[PDB]
Amino acid sequence: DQQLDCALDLMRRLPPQQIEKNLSDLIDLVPSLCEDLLSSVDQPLKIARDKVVGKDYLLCDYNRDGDSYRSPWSNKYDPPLEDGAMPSARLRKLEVEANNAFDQYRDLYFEGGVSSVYLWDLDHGFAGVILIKKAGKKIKGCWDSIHVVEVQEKTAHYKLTSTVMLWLQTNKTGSGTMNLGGSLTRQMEKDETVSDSSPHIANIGRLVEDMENKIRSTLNEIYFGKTKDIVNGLR
Amino acid sequence: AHKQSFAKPKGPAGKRGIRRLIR
Amino acid sequence: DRVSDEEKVRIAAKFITHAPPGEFNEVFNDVRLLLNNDNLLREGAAHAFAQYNMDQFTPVKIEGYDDQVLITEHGDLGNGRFLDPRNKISFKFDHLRKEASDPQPEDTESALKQWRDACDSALRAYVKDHYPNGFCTVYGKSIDGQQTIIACIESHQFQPKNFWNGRWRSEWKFTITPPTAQVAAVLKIQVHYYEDGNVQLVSHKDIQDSVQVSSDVQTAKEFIKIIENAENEYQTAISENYQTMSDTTFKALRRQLPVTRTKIDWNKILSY
Repeated sequence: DQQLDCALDLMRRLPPQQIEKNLSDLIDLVPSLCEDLLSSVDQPLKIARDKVVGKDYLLCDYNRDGDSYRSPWSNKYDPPLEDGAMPSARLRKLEVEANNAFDQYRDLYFEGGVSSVYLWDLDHGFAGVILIKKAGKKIKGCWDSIHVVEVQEKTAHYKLTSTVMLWLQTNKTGSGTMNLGGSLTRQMEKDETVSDSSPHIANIGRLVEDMENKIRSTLNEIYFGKTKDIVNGLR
Repeated sequence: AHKQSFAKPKGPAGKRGIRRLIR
Repeated sequence: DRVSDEEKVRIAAKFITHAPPGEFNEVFNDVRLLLNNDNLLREGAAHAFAQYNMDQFTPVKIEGYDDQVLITEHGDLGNGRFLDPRNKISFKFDHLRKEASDPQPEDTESALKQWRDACDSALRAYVKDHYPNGFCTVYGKSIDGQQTIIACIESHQFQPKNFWNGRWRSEWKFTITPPTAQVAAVLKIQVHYYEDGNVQLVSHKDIQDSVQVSSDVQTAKEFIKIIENAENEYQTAISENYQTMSDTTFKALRRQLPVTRTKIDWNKILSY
């Protein structure tokens, strides 16, 4: 609808440093946009503590049932729920393997931070989300990844929709306060062999790795190339 | 790799509740 | 169930005052279609359109006068009129169309006017030399009994066809307490690039200085030298900080590659 397109255009122009308040203000203004707007625009990631297993995990709509959220470690909801939504047994095994795989992925590329993977069944395959958050007094920063993958088993076809939110801020004598904030979304597609050679997690991992490397380079070019050249064109 | 062009998959089936922001 | 008119206006004003430079019309149009109440938007949020133009140092051409004058809080004469202190006129300003009309003579004579004129003359040359298409406006006012010179500079580049816009603003306040003058300034940069996603740079720097005061012409020369040195330094520091941010903070958030300097062996990952 037109109001949704206007909301999405506003989110393209309002300061990305305030994504959460922007969305909240839009939903206050036009409450009927809430569902479609929140499914179209990812929000900054939030961290919770799994006190059962002793591990941090990331929150999103995909691991939410009512007002509880499911830990990928304990596979339990917080606050506990009677019969919350849970992956099938087959997918839970894949989900455990994927969280361990992406912990290693995250360590190797991010050298810290937190990651969570949630999977769910679809009629002809399954889908999943891969979440990664890394944070940085006078030098701060935050990287948030949200990767949504759709898998259609036939061989398998993978569809990946990836959002990265990146912001950096410095406060220094020479340059004063410098703040760079932004959000970028990309998509890619791929058919793959599925075997002990390239199981689903390896196929998904390569897809996510390729996407993040590509997005990182684009962010590098825009943040530290394009806006720098614009600044110098102003004076 | 390209700009948004196709739909995201549906979320987990049988989920209860509306989408909301986390604070 | 309905959103109160007060809240619709408050939220519209919030979006308007946070529009990127050069994108007022796009943000106004989005808001108009979300409100579906044109008279409420136009009357209720009128203060927000004026605040945006004054915050942004919006330059406007007055028919029949060289160059452009800046819309700022220092020029706000109330009732929708603004002061052009160089040409000694007031004018009506339409905050939605950003158009000036109805210029009228304004008596601006004062004991400070010679100083405002000397600073204005020196600043005009400075801006023409240092900016591609910059504009400036210099005010002279008594603020809590103290003679004050306020120098405002604006420079923007709008390229919506290539999906980016940027603006530089600086504001320099000289409180003259002879034989000295105290200097307080803020420099600001805003850039929006939105070809791919939505990226924005927002930067500002505060400046405090002192200066010896002599004659009006020689003091203006010193005021502009302070401006020139500080703005040159700020700009160079910005460009240098881009490299440093990438070398430190950016790499600390996510590496280009693992320490192996190759992409990941996923079979190695899964076999562990």
